[PDB]
Amino acid sequence: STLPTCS
Amino acid sequence: EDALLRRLRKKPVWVDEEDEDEEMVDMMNNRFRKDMMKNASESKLSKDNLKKRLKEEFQHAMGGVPAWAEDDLLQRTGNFISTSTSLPRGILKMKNCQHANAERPTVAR
Amino acid sequence: AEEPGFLEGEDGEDTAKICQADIVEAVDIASAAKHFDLNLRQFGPYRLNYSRTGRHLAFGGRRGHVAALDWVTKKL
Amino acid sequence: RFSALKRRFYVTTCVGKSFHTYDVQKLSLVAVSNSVPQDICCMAADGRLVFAAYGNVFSAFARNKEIVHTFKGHKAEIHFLQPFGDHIISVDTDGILIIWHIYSEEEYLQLTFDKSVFKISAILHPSTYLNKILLGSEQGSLQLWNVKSNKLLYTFPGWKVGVTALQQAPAVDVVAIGLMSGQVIIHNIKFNETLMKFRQDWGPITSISFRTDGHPVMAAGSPCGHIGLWDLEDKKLINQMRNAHSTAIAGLTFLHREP
Amino acid sequence: CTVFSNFPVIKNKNISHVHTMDFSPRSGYFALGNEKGKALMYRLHHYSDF
Amino acid sequence: MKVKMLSRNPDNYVRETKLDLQRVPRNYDPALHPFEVPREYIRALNATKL
Amino acid sequence: TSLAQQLQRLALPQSDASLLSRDEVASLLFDPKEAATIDRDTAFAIGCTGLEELLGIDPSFEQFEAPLFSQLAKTLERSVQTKAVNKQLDENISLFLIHLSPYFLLKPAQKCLEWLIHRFHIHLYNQDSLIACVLPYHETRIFVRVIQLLKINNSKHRWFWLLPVKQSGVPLAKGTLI
RNA sequence: GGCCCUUGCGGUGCUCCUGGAGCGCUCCGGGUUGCAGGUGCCCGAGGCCGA
Repeated sequence: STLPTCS
Repeated sequence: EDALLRRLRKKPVWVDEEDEDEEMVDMMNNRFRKDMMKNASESKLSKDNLKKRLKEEFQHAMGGVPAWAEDDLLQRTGNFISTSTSLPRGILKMKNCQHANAERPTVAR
Repeated sequence: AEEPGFLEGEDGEDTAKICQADIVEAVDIASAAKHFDLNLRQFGPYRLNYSRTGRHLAFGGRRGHVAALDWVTKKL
Repeated sequence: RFSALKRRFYVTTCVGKSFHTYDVQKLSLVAVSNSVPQDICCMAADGRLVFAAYGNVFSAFARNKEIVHTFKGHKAEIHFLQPFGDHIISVDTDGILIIWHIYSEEEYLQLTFDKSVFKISAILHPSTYLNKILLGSEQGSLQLWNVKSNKLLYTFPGWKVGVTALQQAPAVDVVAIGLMSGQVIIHNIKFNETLMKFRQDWGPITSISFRTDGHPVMAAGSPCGHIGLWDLEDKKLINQMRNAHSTAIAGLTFLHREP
Repeated sequence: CTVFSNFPVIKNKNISHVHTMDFSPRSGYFALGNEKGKALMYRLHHYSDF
Repeated sequence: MKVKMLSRNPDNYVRETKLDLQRVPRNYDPALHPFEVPREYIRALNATKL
Repeated sequence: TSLAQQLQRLALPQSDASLLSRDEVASLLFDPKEAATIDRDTAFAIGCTGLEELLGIDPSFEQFEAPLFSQLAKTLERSVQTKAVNKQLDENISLFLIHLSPYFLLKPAQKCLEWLIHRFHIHLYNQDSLIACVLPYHETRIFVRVIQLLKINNSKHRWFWLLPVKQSGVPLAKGTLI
């Protein structure tokens, strides 16, 4: 995973 | 060792743009990737370097690559033996039932 | 006639993270047999002493286990 | 579940309104979780935390005992849970798929799928794939997706039976697909070729696992409680395990690098 | 022309002396009478009709 | 990685036959043979006593 | 005694005691007391003579001249080389035993097997291949000797049911095999 | 009482959670570790015997 934390 | 051994002897259907684009992702400050560094310069590597690092960690964890990765009754599940119409020999299947003269008990022959 | 062993990484690998499982696979069957893990947790922590001649090993347990063994061959 | 700081395996089983954790070395109880008001419907684990779902709300358990994070916002029961790094994927019965950030509890992204066209029955995130999840349907179609870009990469026509199980094969690009007819299809998702097909005449394939200790062995579960061992190398049945459980098989897994 | 090896269970000790045996018309049942006034009956599972 | 560990050939270090005598490699390294002054003094003193 | 069981399970053929001492020697042809007084050159001579005799009978043995019956094979000792070399040696020895199996009743085959046992210790490293080679001749006494070379004392061993023919020195009966 | 390929009969090989006695793991955090005074311990064999 490499999704950003918020938005 | 290798010398002694010798003597003895397409295209993917889909593409993802963000994986194509050359962005660089921090192995530092990320717990799951901090265990995956090799040298101190690899604090933050690009997309292509991520791909080969992840794959080799997968293969080393799996222990390598399986060989299989690169009419008949044992490609289905079923039985082999069935009952015969004639009476089988050797062993007789029997179950005792209630006495014939159960309702009328007697002591004579 | 003999030469000391050596261990170097390649392409910037750090020797700290190289584990024992990797070494055993890349070393001959003779030295691979010398790595073993005896698991005796019933008795206490152990203190081990090798003989001056490296062939023998003796150890003692905190709860009172005493044993001496040849460790090259697995004989007690 | 593998653990950090302790080089051991732990297996978590649901028990009514709680769950129990046992070490696989000796099957000894190590923790008993706190109760939740409703019966748990789905469970997930990602090493650090244990996720449990009850009704339309699901919570995260820390130290295997006590809840630290709860996630509301669904109007239907949760049927699938997939931990994705620091984010969690929850799929509802009506067809809503939402990714939540665990710690901040905010709503990252939401997707809906038409119930008549595409009802999700299996979820899988293939290994070594960046931000990619594979979704199967009862209809029989498969869709590969990217969470970050929020786009459809590809659609697999699949088979008309419908997908009931998904598993990552011990390879970079190979998956094992279970079907309701009793057929397991081992497929390569990158170039779309079917390596092999196996068929069990026991009903839908509940779960599939792969042996990774150096022997190419595959096990697939059946609702009768039977287990079939298939030889991957020679494309044949090794042997069948009969009445492993009296009831239906819930989940079967080969331990990593173990027989 | 070989004898079944499992019929007479000598441990049970119920048969004792035998005087009469008979078979059902479709061989479903086997009957036996002894000296003690007990007409034993057994069923043969191979035959499913009386 | 490149690895090597010291691996003696047993046939070099072990005699071949019951008839043969044991082979003794010698190393003259001073680190292996310490105490050269006190060790030799005792041998000299023992020589005079003999 | 748990330490004893752990040590017994940890034992390996590579760390064998007879590897480090010459009090006892395993030999198909000689008594151990007599077999402990033979040099490597004599065993190599016997093996080469056996192979030369076998070459006249069957030509296809010539491919075994280089890997197993040469100077390189004489100097070779399996313990020092890696697992890959040992696997290659196991493959070559298995092929040679498959080729030897028909002629096992002849003396030259026994001489070649003697050389292989003396140099490579196939009785410790290649038990399965040797048993496969000798199995169709289980009524003969040379089969009894080949079994007697092995150590199958442990009751958990794969070949433990072959223990009586080792202890009593009699051929295996066909009924037990069936 | 029930047993129907049986036995008033016997044997084996693995599994079955240390009270203190496999501690330490959601997140957060660990970095600049920032010579008082001690003299111990051990050293007894004789039979209101039994065989």
